[PDB]
Amino acid sequence: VSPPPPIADEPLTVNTGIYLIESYSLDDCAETFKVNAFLSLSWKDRRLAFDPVRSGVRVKTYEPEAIWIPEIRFVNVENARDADVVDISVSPDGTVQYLERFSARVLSPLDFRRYPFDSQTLHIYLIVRSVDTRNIVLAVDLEKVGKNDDVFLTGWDIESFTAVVKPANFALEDRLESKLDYQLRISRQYFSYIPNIILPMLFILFISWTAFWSTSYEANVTLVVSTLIAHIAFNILVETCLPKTPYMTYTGAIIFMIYLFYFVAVIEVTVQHYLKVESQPARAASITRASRIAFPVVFLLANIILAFLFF
Amino acid sequence: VSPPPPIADEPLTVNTGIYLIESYSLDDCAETFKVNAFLSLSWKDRRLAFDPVRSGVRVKTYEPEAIWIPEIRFVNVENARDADVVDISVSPDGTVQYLERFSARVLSPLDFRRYPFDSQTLHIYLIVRSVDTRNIVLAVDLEKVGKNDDVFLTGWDIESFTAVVKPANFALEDRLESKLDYQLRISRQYFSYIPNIILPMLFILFISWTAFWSTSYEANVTLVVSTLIAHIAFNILVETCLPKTPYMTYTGAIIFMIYLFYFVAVIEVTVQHYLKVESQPARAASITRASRIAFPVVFLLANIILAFLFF
Amino acid sequence: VSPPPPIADEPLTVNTGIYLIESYSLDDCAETFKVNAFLSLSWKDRRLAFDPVRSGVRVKTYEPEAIWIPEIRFVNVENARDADVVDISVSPDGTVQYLERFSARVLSPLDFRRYPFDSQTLHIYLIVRSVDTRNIVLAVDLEKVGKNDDVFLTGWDIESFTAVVKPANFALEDRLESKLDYQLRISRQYFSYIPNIILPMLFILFISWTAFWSTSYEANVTLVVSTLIAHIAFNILVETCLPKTPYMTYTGAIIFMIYLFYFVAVIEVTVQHYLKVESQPARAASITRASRIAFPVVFLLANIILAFLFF
Amino acid sequence: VSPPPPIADEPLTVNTGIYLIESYSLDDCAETFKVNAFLSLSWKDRRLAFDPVRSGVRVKTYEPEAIWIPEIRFVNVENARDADVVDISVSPDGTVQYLERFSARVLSPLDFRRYPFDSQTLHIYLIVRSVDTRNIVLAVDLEKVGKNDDVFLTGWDIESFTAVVKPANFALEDRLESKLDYQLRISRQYFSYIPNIILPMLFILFISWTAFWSTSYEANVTLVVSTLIAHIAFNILVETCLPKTPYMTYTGAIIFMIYLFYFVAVIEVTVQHYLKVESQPARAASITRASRIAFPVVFLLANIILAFLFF
Amino acid sequence: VSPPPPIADEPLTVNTGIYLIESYSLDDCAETFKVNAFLSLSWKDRRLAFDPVRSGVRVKTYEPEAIWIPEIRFVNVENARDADVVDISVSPDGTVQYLERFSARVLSPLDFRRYPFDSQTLHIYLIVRSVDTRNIVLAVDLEKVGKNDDVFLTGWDIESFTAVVKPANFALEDRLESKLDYQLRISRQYFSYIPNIILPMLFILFISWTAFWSTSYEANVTLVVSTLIAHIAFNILVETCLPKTPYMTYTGAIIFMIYLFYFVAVIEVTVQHYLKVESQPARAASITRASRIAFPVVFLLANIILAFLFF
Ligand SMILES: [Cl-]
Ligand SMILES: [Cl-]
Ligand SMILES: [Cl-]
Ligand SMILES: [Cl-]
Ligand SMILES: [Cl-]
Ligand code: NA
Repeated sequence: VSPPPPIADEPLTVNTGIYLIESYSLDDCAETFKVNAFLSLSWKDRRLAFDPVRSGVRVKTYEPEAIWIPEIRFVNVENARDADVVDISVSPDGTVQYLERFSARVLSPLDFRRYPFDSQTLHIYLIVRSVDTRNIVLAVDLEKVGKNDDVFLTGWDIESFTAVVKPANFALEDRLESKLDYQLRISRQYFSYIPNIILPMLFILFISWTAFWSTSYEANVTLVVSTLIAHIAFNILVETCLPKTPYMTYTGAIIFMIYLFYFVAVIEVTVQHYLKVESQPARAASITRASRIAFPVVFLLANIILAFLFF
Repeated sequence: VSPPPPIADEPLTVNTGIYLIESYSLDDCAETFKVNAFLSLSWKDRRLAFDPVRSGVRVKTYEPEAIWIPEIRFVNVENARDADVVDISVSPDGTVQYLERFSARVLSPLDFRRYPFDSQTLHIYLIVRSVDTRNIVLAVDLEKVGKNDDVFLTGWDIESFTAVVKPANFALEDRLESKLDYQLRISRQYFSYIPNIILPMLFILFISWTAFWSTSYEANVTLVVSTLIAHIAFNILVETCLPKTPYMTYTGAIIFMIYLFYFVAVIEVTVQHYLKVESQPARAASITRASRIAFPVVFLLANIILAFLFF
Repeated sequence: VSPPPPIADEPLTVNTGIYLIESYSLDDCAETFKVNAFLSLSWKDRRLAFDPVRSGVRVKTYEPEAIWIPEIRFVNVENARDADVVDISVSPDGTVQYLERFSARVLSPLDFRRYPFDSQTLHIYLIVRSVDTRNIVLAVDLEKVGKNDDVFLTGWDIESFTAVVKPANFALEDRLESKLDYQLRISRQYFSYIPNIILPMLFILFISWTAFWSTSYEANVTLVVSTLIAHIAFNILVETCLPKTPYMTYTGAIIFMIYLFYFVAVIEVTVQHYLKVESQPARAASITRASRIAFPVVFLLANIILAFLFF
Repeated sequence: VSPPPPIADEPLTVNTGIYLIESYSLDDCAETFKVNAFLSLSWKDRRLAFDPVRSGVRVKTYEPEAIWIPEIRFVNVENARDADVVDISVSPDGTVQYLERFSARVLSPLDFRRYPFDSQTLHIYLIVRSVDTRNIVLAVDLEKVGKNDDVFLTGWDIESFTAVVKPANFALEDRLESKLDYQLRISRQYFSYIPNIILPMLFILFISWTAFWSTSYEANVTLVVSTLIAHIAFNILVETCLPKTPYMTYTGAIIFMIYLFYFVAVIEVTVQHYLKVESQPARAASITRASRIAFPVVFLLANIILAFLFF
Repeated sequence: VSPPPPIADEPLTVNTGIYLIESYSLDDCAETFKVNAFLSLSWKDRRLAFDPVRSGVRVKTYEPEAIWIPEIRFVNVENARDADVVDISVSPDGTVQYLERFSARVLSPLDFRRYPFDSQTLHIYLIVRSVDTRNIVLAVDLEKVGKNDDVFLTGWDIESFTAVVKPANFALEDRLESKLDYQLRISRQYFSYIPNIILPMLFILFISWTAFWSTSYEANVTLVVSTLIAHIAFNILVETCLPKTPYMTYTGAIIFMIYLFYFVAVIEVTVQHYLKVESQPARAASITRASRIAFPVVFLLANIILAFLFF
């Protein structure tokens, strides 16, 4: 077979629709997610038109190999989609209604800047290449774009699944390609990060500050150094859940800044001891007493500045 | 081929049955499990009827492509099932008995709220989309729903495998869909959590409380800080076995609450030392003496409140 | 192509044989192992019989699609076997000799109770479902059950590969089913556990006991608490190599019991200090002196009791 | 079918082109990356020629099986490429234009010497082996070599995608082989290594140096030994992201050198204590005072020497 | 199809050749490696003989299904080989030249005894089973055995790729089997183990020995216990890269022996303190002074003995 010929000189319009059945495996490091959906296609092929009466039937059913089917492909899939044709219907005027069901691993970049309070726009790009006989163009049938209410993405809130109606028409290797952008809007469920990372990380930091109510160098060194090690453990744990970004993430910035606090705390603890040994506890006591206020204050201020820069 | 035509204007009833042979790989993080089972289908196709007394055979055997087979699909599978047709039998009155063996990776959400004392209802959804000639409707043949006695799910107790007999009939993209809910009821074997997580976690906590029978700041700091680090290790280990939830889990709450105990123990240890240095050991001794009782008591009470809120 | 019909009222006997070529990937957590073997099948089909003198051959060779082949399946495989037909031979009296080669991931439960001094019986279950014309029954041709001398299972000693000759005949969904049990007997190579887990674990424990020859609370706290943390590391490491069992494993019991020793050691260390501060070193010295003997003795006794309960 | 026979005694020229659609999964340990691209092929087959006037068509379209297609393979792919034929176009003079969409996992060695400030040249090798009738030779059609502007490789900057126009023609197992080198030039986004590994590693080192302003052996031992352990954690973490190389990597050298600093710091801390106990604090104070300068200075000098040797 | 019949009573000789294109993924724990190569086969089938003149061509080209091809299989592959036929050539006398290209995951045992200074002989076993008509025998065509110059195996040096020319002919399940042994000789690049495991491990050990120049029990306990924990971390890290062996590995022995040194060091540190408290520093000083020499000496001697037993 070959493509439906033009009546007048017009491009062939392939109407499309994606209906999400399942969404799973949003992998932050790989920047991929897996989808399981219906793909619907619709186009006019006049060669397939018929008389309702001489057949006695309102619609005709075909097998894929029997008719011409436009070669619709996904741009951003890892390995080309697993596809099962569900139904092919032809109406009297030769309007074809194709329905497949597929599953794919979609590669879509994520913006980690506000992690874990980030929102993402995942994209599924539909595409078609024009042939020599005629030019093919994609369109969105809004009636056939949706998601079943059971669709869930573990650790995320699904906001919407919509399509940008106007295709992106452009030339690639001397042929026209018509590209569609289906968008899945999601936002991260930051809840668990509070009792699992943020709060534990703040507790160990506050514990380090008890060194400001102690004159025991040996105890202070144990406090500050031990808590610093627990901070390293959380830092390492966090970096395991994320890809390496060429920018600072919100959490990443908080985590980095905290190292500076531990470093300055070690200096204070060192200075206090040095002064104590040099028989000048009064200077030492001033620095420690200032530290009790300066540390929580500078910490609270730096965090406000950061939240501001990031949100 | 095409679907069996109606006598009167009835929808076509496809009787279904799932018989579990193997169940494995319950993955808590992915919220999936793998199943290996028989899928049986039964429907009436009059065009296939024949005579027993004369045809020489009480039953006729067909190959999949020889007859019409309803396109039954699973809703919540990750990749569309691996399927091997075992047998196709036709009775004289045109009743078809289809039997396949399949294996699938099923996506079903889990409720972690009571982890590790949780129970789950795993779902396997059967579905069929109606065609233009006729409407297809699913039904459960209870005689063909079961599981072999040997079915085990590592780390879980299998309660039952049953089907909700009433299909969910609804319209999707202007066609009828008929959906069935097969349910696998399981409950977690919490045993191992006791010697592996809970008890070790309580031991390290109780060890931190020995600081209440010591006046040595340097020793107390080592006790409380060291045990806190071991607590972090268990917290980290626990979060590895679970997905991130938008709610607190039972274990998660116990784990979080314990951080508060360590934090307050550091304050007490700090207060006691401060008073000792300020030449007021009698105040310090009162606080420590109260702590010996207040800590186990408030801990035991807080745990009762939590068990109540969660169970 | 239907099954061979009976002479008299007999079921069809399918003779089977499994010959292990390769054995690999015994996964303790998944409770699976992978096999690569020959599967031989043999049955009588009269329709295929011929005269040696007329045909000019004493053996006829067929392609799978040309003749009837019984549908033999494995019960406990994860995904239905990867199969390659090697040869099909027919003798003049119509005896068929089928030979395939396959590889499968077999799910077989393991008894962890005596880990790492455990032995296991892995099972490979062959099965056949009876058809409407005749009943199919499995049998073992002992001549065709074996394993090549080179078969190895990393971290295990291969004892035997045998079959239970008497099939388990039972009814499933109103049809006869004939099941065979091929058994692969293996025993764990416990060697590496001695220098890698057991001995290091005992060393750190004995190191904790040096606290019984010290009056330094600050040092004792460091000794006992540090070694307890290293014990936690080994406990965590061990639980990574094993699935969660609803029973105590040998190693698991030793590991759990050791926590009690650390706990009691912390109490002793605490009691000794308390007495020392209260100006009663003589009482403290008695308790420490008893501890030097009580600890190794109670440890050695408890281990004898455990080894007895488990072996 | 067989290859187009030669007019004169010429080898057959297959023009090639690779156009990157997606690039992902650069795995440093496996030394592999995944690509998703267009592969275009073009060659002269006279047997396919036709008259443009007599035909009325400007172009003829064929299915893969209908004509001879050169067997183009990739040298350095892990598993044989997933390939979907998009279009086959033949012009009046018999010039075929083949276009497929493929995805492959490419094995290409990486030079870790300057990690994480390294740049890499990834290679994709196209190959064709000559047939008995004629010799096949590859060529690059520069018009059909490129990458879509959206191409990204997580944690890397994509510099260029070009082909070495000139094929490597050589003999292998007595037939000619024509090989093409497509090159993807990338450079690592070293940014994240600064707040995640380098700076934390320097902080803990500087913390160890506070021991040079302390006369407390017990405190100094805690400082130096604790920070050394955190250094080990970073070393271990780094080696997880890299394969084992028969050469030192930049980071690897910095990491190794730092161990020497910790070792020498322990010696200094030991020497200082020894002298203090022997009632010679003046000697001890000289060594400590020199250490305060010698350590940062020797560290800064050694790093300059290293950066020089590596860059 | 059936095999070519014998002229006299000879067995059919299938000439073989393996030419390595790529080698990757040497997995020490699984004891597997992945290969990507050419498999060439040659035999003669007189039934395929043709007259160049009557046929037009000097050489004939067939598709696999058109002629008889010997069923060559690999013994030690995990999943039965991914294979694509490149060319089938028949010359006038009926000499067939088969060429495929394949990729496989090969299971070959490794000898870890000298790890990481070990060398290995990896095996690829080709096999063929005889049929009833005639006996098939394998042979090596040395002209078709090799590896491309670019073949690399990450973390290993490739020594040679050769075949044992003499097949192993034997009987299995009443038929003849002809087996060939292709050998890939490799040796481990031990370099990285020196700065990453060995040296760091020695540094921490030497750090523990500084306790022999200190009279501070509290400091000595911190030194020895802390370094022992870092030793455990390296031990654990090492055991991750290796399967569990029923024998001691070189590294494994060094690692185990070091535990004894830590243990004895703790005893010395304990003895020294005990004597100090009992008002006998002179005895304590003798033991410490001997320790300073005995420890490095016994360590250096024990390592020579080990190096001797293993090399
Ligand atoms: Cl696609
Ligand atoms: Cl499905
Ligand atoms: Cl099977
Ligand atoms: Cl390829
Ligand atoms: Cl094979
Ligand atoms: Na300490």
